[PDB]
Amino acid sequence: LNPSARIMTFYPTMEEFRNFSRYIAYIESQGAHRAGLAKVVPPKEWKPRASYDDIDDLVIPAPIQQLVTGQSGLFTQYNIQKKAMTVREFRKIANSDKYCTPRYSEFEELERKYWKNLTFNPPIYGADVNGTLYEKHVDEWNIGRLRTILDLVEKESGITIEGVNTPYLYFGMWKTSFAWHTEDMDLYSINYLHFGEPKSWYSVPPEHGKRLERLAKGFFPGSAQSCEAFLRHKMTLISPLMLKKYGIPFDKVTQEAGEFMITFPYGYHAGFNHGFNCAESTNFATRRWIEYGKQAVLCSCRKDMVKISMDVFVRKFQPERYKLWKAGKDNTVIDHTLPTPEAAEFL
Amino acid sequence: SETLNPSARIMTFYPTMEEFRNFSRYIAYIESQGAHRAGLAKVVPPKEWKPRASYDDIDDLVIPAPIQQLVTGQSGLFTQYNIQKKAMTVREFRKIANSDKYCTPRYSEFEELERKYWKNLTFNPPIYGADVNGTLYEKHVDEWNIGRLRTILDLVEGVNTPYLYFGMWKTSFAWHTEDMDLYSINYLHFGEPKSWYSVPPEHGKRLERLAKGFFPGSAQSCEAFLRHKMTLISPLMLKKYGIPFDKVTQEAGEFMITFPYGYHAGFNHGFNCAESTNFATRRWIEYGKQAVLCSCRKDMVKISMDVFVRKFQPERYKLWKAGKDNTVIDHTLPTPEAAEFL
Amino acid sequence: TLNPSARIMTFYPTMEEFRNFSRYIAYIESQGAHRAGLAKVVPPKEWKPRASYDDIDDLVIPAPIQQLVTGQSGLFTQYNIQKKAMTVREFRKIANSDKYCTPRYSEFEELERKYWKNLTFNPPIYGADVNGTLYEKHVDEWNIGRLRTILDLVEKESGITIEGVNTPYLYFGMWKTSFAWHTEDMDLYSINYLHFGEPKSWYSVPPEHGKRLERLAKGFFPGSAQSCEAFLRHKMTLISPLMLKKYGIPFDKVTQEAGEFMITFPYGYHAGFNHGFNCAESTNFATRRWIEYGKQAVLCSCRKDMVKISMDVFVRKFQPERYKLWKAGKDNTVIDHTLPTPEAAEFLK
Amino acid sequence: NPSARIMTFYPTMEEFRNFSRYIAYIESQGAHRAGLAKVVPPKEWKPRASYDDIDDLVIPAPIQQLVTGQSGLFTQYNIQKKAMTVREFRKIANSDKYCTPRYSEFEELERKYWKNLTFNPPIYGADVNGTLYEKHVDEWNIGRLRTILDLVEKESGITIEGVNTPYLYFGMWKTSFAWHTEDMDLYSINYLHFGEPKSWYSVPPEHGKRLERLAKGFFPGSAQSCEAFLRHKMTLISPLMLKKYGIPFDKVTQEAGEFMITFPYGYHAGFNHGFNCAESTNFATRRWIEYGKQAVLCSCRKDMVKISMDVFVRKFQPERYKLWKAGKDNTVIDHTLPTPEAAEFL
Amino acid sequence: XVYNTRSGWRWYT
Ligand SMILES: [Cl-]
Ligand SMILES: [Cl-]
Ligand SMILES: [Cl-]
Ligand code: NI
Ligand code: NI
Ligand code: NI
Ligand code: NI
Ligand SMILES: [Zn+2]
Ligand SMILES: [Zn+2]
Ligand SMILES: [Zn+2]
Ligand SMILES: [Zn+2]
Repeated sequence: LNPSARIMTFYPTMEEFRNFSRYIAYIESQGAHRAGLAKVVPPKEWKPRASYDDIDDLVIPAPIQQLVTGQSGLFTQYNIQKKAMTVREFRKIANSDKYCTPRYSEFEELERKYWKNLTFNPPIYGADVNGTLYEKHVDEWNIGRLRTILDLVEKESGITIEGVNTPYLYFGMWKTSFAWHTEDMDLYSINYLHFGEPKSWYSVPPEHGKRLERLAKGFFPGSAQSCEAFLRHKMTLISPLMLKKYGIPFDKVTQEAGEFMITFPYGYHAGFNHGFNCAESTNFATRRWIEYGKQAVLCSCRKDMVKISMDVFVRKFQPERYKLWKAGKDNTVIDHTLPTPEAAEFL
Repeated sequence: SETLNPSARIMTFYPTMEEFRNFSRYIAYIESQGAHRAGLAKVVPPKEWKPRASYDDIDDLVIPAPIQQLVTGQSGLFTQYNIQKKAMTVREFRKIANSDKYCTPRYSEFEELERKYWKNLTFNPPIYGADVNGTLYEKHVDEWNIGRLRTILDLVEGVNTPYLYFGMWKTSFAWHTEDMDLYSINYLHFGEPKSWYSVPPEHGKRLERLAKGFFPGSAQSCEAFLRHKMTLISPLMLKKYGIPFDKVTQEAGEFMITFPYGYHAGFNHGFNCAESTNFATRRWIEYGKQAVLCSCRKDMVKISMDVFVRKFQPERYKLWKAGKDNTVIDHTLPTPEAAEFL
Repeated sequence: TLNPSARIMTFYPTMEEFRNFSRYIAYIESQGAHRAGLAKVVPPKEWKPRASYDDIDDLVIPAPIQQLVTGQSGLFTQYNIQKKAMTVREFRKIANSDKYCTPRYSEFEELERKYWKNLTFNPPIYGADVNGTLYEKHVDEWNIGRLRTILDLVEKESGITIEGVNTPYLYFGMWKTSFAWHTEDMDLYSINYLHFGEPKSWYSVPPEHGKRLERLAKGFFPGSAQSCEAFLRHKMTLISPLMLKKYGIPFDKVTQEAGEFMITFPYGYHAGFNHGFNCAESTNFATRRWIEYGKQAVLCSCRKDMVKISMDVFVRKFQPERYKLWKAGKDNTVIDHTLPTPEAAEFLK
Repeated sequence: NPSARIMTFYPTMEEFRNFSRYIAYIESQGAHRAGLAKVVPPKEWKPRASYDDIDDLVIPAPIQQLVTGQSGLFTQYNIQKKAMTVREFRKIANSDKYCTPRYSEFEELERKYWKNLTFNPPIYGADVNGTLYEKHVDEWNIGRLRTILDLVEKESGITIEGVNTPYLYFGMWKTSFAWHTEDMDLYSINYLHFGEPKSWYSVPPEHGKRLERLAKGFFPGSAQSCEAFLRHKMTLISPLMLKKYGIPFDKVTQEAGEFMITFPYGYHAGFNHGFNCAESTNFATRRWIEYGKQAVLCSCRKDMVKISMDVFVRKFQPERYKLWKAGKDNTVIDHTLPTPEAAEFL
Repeated sequence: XVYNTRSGWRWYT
């Protein structure tokens, strides 16, 4: 619900595509980050992997059955762990009659069916599977090695956070969904849909993020009192009709196989898989993210939640502020419209 | 035998203190009145009888594995998923159960509360303090002691141990028979009622057929999929397909008895504690021999019937071991122990 | 003059002599067999009560009894511990195992010595008192299911069924399983056929000397005697032959082998043990001579479930003249244990 | 090894009152090392004024004790007999056939016991639910010792007869209890209310394992059938046999009015001198928890006593809980160490 | 995963 808040799609050339961080800076020079979500279609020649035939014996350690409870466009999703299985067993179940995609003509019908049947026939989600489907020799947009400043966490701190600085794989089926959330530490996220059916996304522009959580707080007051950042549990589903009803600007975009999805700092997003598919995702950062990292409201109710020490980042990139920030006197106000400094080359 | 309880309706018994004292003998008696044909029966013990003097010392009782009951479904067909939660005390459980979020809704007539249950089943998933190893009976109580009924089920070489159930509003038990098609005894110590649905054993197959029709995937994955205790079917749905069933509400101080191959289901009206165990009579042995068991899980409850066949059907042991004991169960027939009442 | 020594007699009937069981009992009594209290009858080799014993492994022994024995100096008491039902297969695996199998021995006397030496050690299991028969239906000769003696009148007229008395009992034995000194219930006759397996050894006190054994037993177990008039009927009392010799009780020994019958006669005290795994079938039967024993049999008073047969029907049918005297209580007939059964007249002519 | 010999304690009334504390004290003195200890209560303390009003008390399942064996190795079979009153039981017990034999020194009676074990099976009025303690006695009340064992009833409500409830035992001459540790290798308390003495044999917990091995060697069949066949309480081993195979042991006679404490993993056996009545139950301390975790239980019977250790581990060993539930808890028990509660007495 | 209990299939996440 705002012209600069609309999701942009980008069609780089192979030459534009090579330097990932630089292309992120470019799309931010173009205002992409204001939608909180952006699509990047890689050049037709580019592939991260020659074939997906060898993955059928790949194991999904902890498939998740997504049980959704709720009504009136407000839902809570519970992730029930299932027996490990291969993507062959997963694909069988996904393509079976009980879990296959419904028959539809236009996306809007599939969306209506998603929100109508959300709480029925809980699908299984092969989510959070460690590993990459990139071949190790692919230097362009390798989710396994984006070479972003986020690397400072593993390089300097020695901390490995699975899914954040490591690649995650997601085997989806119809009605498998991801709840409204920003990334851990309000980082950037990258999502590549390797193969299969599309993943539809909803995005709330970061400028309106506080409004969304506000709405969420009003509708899940128990969850809000238990935890300030309860949306970080990734259990909260809110329908587009509720967003529209409460004046939350949002946009929707559908990601097809072979396409990239970029999530920008503090960009709340949600969505669902049309059917059987496989996506790879990880987090990344830019200089712009550092401030977000400093100000990210995190989950207080679980000890295992992702928390990154911002020390190394402030020290390296905001030396003048380090002591000030360590003193708790860094009162910088984030401007969600501003592009990342690396985009000055394009301005 | 078919002349007794022809209706197959749930019967209620009001034994005097001397009729009540011998539990096994009384099970045989209520079977001599045809109670077993409903698959479910109520026994109101004499007011003088109390298993426990008071229930004010159970706040420290620990529920090791409370389960949040997520329900998915519509049109009277649901699947329940029991999610293990963090251990809590009965005091903690009572505080949640009675809280605004989870407490019983306002209602005047039972049918209203039933309507609300079937309407809101999928929302605000409650916590069931179920399957707690324990008893609220005092040691000295020798009548109807669920902890030690001393039926032939003790011969198994724990189905015969006591289990406590701390319910809150719209906590449910799915349609099922007992493991090994055994008997069930359920005593409501205190608190709000527990409503029960039951299908006469005579018509159990019909329910199964209906169930298999509505969950073909589950049935393909497991013949006895109802034994997972995840399948909720509303009474309106049973009535729509002409499946005979009965309902009965159990109140504090009351015993419910489920009989071999009696399908039953139900829900708790609010915070309560029940205590139940399985038991057997000689009639059960054939049921045990013929019970269709859950194929798909290695840790399902499976009792070897061998000791029972030797001890109570020696003449048939060989035949049974050769897979050739094709006795047909007559669900109307009382347990032989009922002879003295016939 | 017939069988003065009162020693156990063995018989080898031909198939034609064999047919009529009751008649053959009359015959062996004509020969004084009853005076030993125990007699062996070897059936003709053509005769078999069952074609094979291959199909009984899954036959259930409802109440196997582990026999604990306490005592010393040839005087023992046997306590039966009931165990859970087991099959003949399981029983045989136990019986033939190294723990319970027959020990190695040269001559019978050695095995008898080992029995009385190890009687109290390593208690064996006895597959005793099993309701059933291993006779095939077609067998009409010496069918322990249907001996058709006068005892049938208990079930026919009086309508009374007594397991092991009216009906057949099977017995699966192993090494040093014992039966204690006793007479039959109601001082009846006994028939014991060893279907298969290892021998069963028997001790027999002549009925003429039964009162002597009793008197000895009462002396050795004074408490038991005070508690019950016929405490030997509990079948717990084991008395070694050396004690019978030491106190001058006449007795005889006989070893019964597979395919052989043992008849015990009214008021014939007997005991014994099994050499190893075997199966025996027994029941009680009667002749007119038994009636006087039944009328006079001293019975267990201490147990409410002990076997008692109403003798009225028998006296009415076979002693019509005496009923009123006997019913009055002045029928002081005195049994002569040497006199054969009346049915033996034709064999004494 | 007096460090591992049975000790007798004579508490004053003030130190008698807190039972659990006094157990901690006798542990501070090393009583637990013997596996068995005697506690003579104050002379003024009495659990019950008179014992003449219990003649009509029913012994539901009196057991006749048939013993088979030789050369100091025996197996005891318990034949249930018809229910009888204390009156009937004592009549038999004091009768001519079952009375105590004539003897001068204790060793003579022990000799007669082991010589006549397999003869004249006595009747043992054992495992009688009930207490002879008068209601208003708050010291060493076997019905309610208030030890941490109570936690299992406090969290589940489950009771196990004779373990967390009292048992009465009416013994006569030659009635014996076989070599065993308590269920779950718990503590045991035994109070001889009245009557003739009870003799005890104790093997120090340090050497308990050796006893097991020895028993396994003598009853290989029984040891193949059950991991812990001694828990059947059927195995009688004469002291001569223990000495021959070098099993350290001690013996003590408990007179009437005397307490015996059995310590975790303390094997003990013995016999009653004549007609008597004892009351016993189990109890625990913090030290017991590890024993309970490592107790080798009977694997061949479903009726065997099993206590869930989760309550105790979670409450008193949170630090090890995750590892213990994981199966990574490799604590090795020092049977010498006293209970942490003994901290007061060094 | 899942384990079987008297009351059904219990899912321990
Ligand atoms: Cl809430
Ligand atoms: Cl299905
Ligand atoms: Cl005697
Ligand atoms: Ni995301
Ligand atoms: Ni049930
Ligand atoms: Ni006989
Ligand atoms: Ni003990
Ligand atoms: Zn949180
Ligand atoms: Zn199944
Ligand atoms: Zn008697
Ligand atoms: Zn065992």
